[PDB]
Amino acid sequence: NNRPVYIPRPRPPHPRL
Amino acid sequence: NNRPVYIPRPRPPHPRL
Amino acid sequence: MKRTFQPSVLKRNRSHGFRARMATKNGRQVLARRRAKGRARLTVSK
Amino acid sequence: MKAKELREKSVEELNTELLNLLREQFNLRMQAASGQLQQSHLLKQVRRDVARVKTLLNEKAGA
Amino acid sequence: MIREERLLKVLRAPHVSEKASTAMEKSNTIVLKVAKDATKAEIKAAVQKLFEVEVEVVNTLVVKGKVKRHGQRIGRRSDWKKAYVTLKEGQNL
RNA sequence: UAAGGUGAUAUGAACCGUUAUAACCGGCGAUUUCCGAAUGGGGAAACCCAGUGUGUUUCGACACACUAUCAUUAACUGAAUCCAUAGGUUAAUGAGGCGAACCGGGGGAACUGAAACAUCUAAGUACCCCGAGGAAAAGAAAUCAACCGAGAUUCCCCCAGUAGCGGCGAGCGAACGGGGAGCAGCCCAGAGCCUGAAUCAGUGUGUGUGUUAGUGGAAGCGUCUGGAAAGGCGCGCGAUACAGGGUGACAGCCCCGUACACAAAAAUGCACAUGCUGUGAGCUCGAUGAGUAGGGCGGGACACGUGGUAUCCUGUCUGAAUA
RNA sequence: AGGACCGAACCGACUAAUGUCGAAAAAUUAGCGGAUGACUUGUGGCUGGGGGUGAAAGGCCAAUCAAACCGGGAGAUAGCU
RNA sequence: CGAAGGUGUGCUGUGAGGCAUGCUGGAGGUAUCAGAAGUGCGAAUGCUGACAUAAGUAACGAUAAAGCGGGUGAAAAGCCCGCUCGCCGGAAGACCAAGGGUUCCUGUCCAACGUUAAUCGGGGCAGGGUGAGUCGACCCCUAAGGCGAGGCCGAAAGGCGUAGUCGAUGGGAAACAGGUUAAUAUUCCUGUACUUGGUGUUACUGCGAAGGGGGGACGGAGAAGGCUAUGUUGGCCGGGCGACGGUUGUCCCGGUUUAAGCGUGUAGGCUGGUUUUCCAGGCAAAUCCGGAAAAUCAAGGCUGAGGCGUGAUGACGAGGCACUACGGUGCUGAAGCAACAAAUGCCCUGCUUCCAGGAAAAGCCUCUAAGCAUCAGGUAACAUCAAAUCGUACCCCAAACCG
Repeated sequence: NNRPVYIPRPRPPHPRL
Repeated sequence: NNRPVYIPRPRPPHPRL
Repeated sequence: MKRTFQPSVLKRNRSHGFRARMATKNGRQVLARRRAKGRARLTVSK
Repeated sequence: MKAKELREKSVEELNTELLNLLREQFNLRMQAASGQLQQSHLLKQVRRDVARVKTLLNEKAGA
Repeated sequence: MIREERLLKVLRAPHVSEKASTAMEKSNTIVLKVAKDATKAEIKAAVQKLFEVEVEVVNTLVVKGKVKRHGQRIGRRSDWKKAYVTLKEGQNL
């Protein structure tokens, strides 16, 4: 299984998540 | 930051003739 | 207001498609120029 | 193991190639998809083995 | 002959979802992923041999990949094919 | 080569290997989906649909291979008419497409300059088309010179903005000759005598060297400041290695390298030696390129625009001599 | 029967107002013309720039047409600013 | 124990400048004398980026319209639920093609996007979702037109075109009803059907083409007749009699639905049938077509909506009942008829008229040539097998297409 996708560091105006 | 591409034709001037 | 561009997949392919370009030499030259410039989309296609 | 089957005849080497695909290749893929395959290196090992056996078949058969 | 290992390669994985579960419990059908081409005849033959079961019919469909937005780059998921394999009254898995 | 590895964004998971069949690098092989000259037919490229010939668990249905066109050659067939030819089928060989410039040939502008503009210039330039190679083209005098002589072609520097051409306007602009780079001359239009007789081309073996992985490769410590010294201060060492890069500030002596000395199982380039195959010396005698040279008319190339205009080329109409 | 009549869809665009950094790079609102025909419309073809097409306005040919667009000659030329 | 750069101050030269130093900065800088320049900017309606101005001004995109309660939430005029009001209703509703290409559904998030807020969304993130022998494409055939073996023509490129091969906007085999998912169904499920091929068996038989014929196969307008979709009313079944007067009555509300296929084949429309003989036409042939002859009967044949049966004592069905993660789920289920009106839809590629005279080819039917006739092949019946591949979500007069 591959849950981890390694989300990258986003932009200063990025989705708050 | 594209400079305006379409400039409309100038309004016809008043006839000074 | 009917604008100039009225999309149609069939007409688009038959006018600027790969097979249309290769049929005549000038279109072949067009493909050659695109390849030299290294354009990702050589022509129009799905 | 690379030269272990290099001295095998076509029939027997063809058989182990059959077994490699039937078992440890199809079954592993199902386990990985279902999520019960804790260790994934088997898929790499079996795939390379299938390639190694397959090249010997071509090298031996014909040319 | 290479029909054998072809049948060993058309199946890719089983599909798990609430629709898949509902179909299995109600219509006795199992939905599973198959190869890109995976013609119905090949899928039927593969299910017969590997699962030693009997299938009424197989009907397939192609699922187009989604366009996903990773970081500052755009990308498209690979297309794949799923088959609704229908079993008879007697089933094993 | 090797104690580290499983490419990167990019951590992890699960594993491999550590004295050699982990990984990595090089040579030679295998694999090489579909589109694309695309070549089985078609097609809206990455798709659809076939024939034939070989082999196979339920007739079911599959696997492999082949099947484009054109050119040349051969065979088998074969019309209008006997023969024949065209034509048709088969087999073999080659071609096809792409590619930055350079090269040769076939076409060929205008802006612009002349302070306008038409001859002219721009310019045989841009551009289009065809063909070929690693260079191509050109080329062994029906040439120059001057009655002294030079001995194929190409390129560079002079001669020289000279002589000339030119609405003698704008502009274009040589040759002879001199100094250099580099050097090479041969064959067919034909018979005899003598016959591998040299020089070449296509392929083996051996030698030398190069290329595709690589290996070894010298020599510095102590103190001060500082987050950390390669810096300051003191005393040393190597150098056929102070070319470079990295290392917590600027390193000959910390690391990778450099100078230097070595290495190739395998595959290849070049230079030689030695074999095979094919074409071919030398001597005697003879021949010595005809719709050509030249000419009339119309154009082009020659620096040279028809001018007193030689020379070359060509569309058209004519037409010699031959030592 | 009708290039017949009134009139919706549909096609057209005569008048006025609004709108001119507008909702819209010619529209909306209220009226208006044709509406079985020289009608209108979908799909696909053909005509390529000193040309096409034109019940003819130098109109139209991808919001550009008394000679389209793109690239090149080209850093054209400018006794002018 | 602090380079360039940056930011101040103090001095100095006639000027362009120079020098010193504080703070920041953090590792480069460079005297002197020479050499070389992309060697100095304030303007060119200069070019690029950044930031002002107007200015917290105009505007917030149809004058179809909102109000209240409850819920979730940090926060509710905008979200969800409920009760009212309003708007469209030949559309602002419901289905497709074209074109988009996940905008579909569920969970979660509110920075950016939405001309405001936002818990919401066609926004971000993750998962799920497109099921076909019958629908469409593909496929067989062809129109305009394209390409085009040879060929003809042209400085080259290339142009035109025959045989051919492509090209739907046309022709060609087959499915309907009901139910089900948060999201697909004429695809899944249930019920009941249909079509085209392959193989085998049985009983008969002459088969056989890029060849012939038939069919396919066609205009405008107009009219009438017969029907249906559909609607209204009555009957029937179920429920109600009622907060402001009256309402057991001719009262009020709801329901009264069912296909393809198969059978019968009707109104209507078209054509006179059958048998025999002969014929240089159908580029060969022909039992077919066409033509010419007689004999005999006046009738058959073709086409054909709807209706009625079957499909179906099945499905659907108001309502009621039992539990609700309180969205819904499960169970049960009466009547299901008649009359009238009526299409722009069907009979009708019909009929009657008019001049402007209204595609092609294949599938299909039929006759033969070559060739094969103890075969093969064909016909009928039965059995069995096959029907692949691609599209299938969602928008589709619009917030998803072109602007």
